[PDB]
Amino acid sequence: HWGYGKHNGPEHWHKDFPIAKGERQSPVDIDTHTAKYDPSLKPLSVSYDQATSLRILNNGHAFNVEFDDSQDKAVLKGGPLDGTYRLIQFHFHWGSLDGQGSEHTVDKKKYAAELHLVHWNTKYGDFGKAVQQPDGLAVLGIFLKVGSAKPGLQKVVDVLDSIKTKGKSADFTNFDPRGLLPESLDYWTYPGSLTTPPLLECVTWIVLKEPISVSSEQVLKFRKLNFNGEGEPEELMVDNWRPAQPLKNRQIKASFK
Ligand SMILES: COc1cc(/C=C/C(=O)O)ccc1O
Ligand SMILES: [Zn+2]
Repeated sequence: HWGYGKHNGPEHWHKDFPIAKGERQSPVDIDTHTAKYDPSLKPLSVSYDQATSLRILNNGHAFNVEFDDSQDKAVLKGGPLDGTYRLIQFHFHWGSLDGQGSEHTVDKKKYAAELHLVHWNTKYGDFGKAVQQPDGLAVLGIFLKVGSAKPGLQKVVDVLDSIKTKGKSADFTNFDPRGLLPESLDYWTYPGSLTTPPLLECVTWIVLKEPISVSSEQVLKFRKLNFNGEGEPEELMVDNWRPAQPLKNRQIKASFK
């Protein structure tokens, strides 16, 4: 099965998922001097006030905080998007060391981690249909750097002990994802893909320019999770990031000058 080890990591994924070498794969390096300001891009609308989180799950690759997406409760609109995209889950990618962990890079710079808030286009009715469409998903990507603690992350950090191993889940209601956002919603945007198999090319990426700061203790707690299941040899869940893929025939646009 695919993962992030030497024998099943990103360089192997193309064998089961040939789209791994496709025309709009993610993540990418964001070359800030080549991205072009697009004054026709509108401000992002992040409407998370009615979000209903449900549960947190260690799926053996990351942990996912899942939301009720059966109504327009937490939605992303505006920016490069047409229509309304519902939040279904968020998850992170992180490193074994603070100098790596993010999937997107900025002028080749790697952040300690990267948060992905995954949303699907409501005109396709459900997430499974949306991932089959070129405009089916919108993923809001937010870089994490190590410095001061992020208070709105702490509730997440403190439940991780209860989902240490693959397949474990826990109730995670009443979590407010607004506490994970930076101050500015300035972003870069480009058409890309899921960054895990099946690597489907259905994502409008919206990557915020401003990172959030988390504490060393917070990220250290991420690194105590396990890729393995309970009663298996411990393999720490670290370095669960896919590296930058070729930009190919794509232009990254910036919402800001
Ligand atoms: C394919 O199943 C799923 C994939 C994702 C996200 C994947 C990614 O961001 O790479 C989220 C929910 C899913 O049910
Ligand atoms: Zn991701």
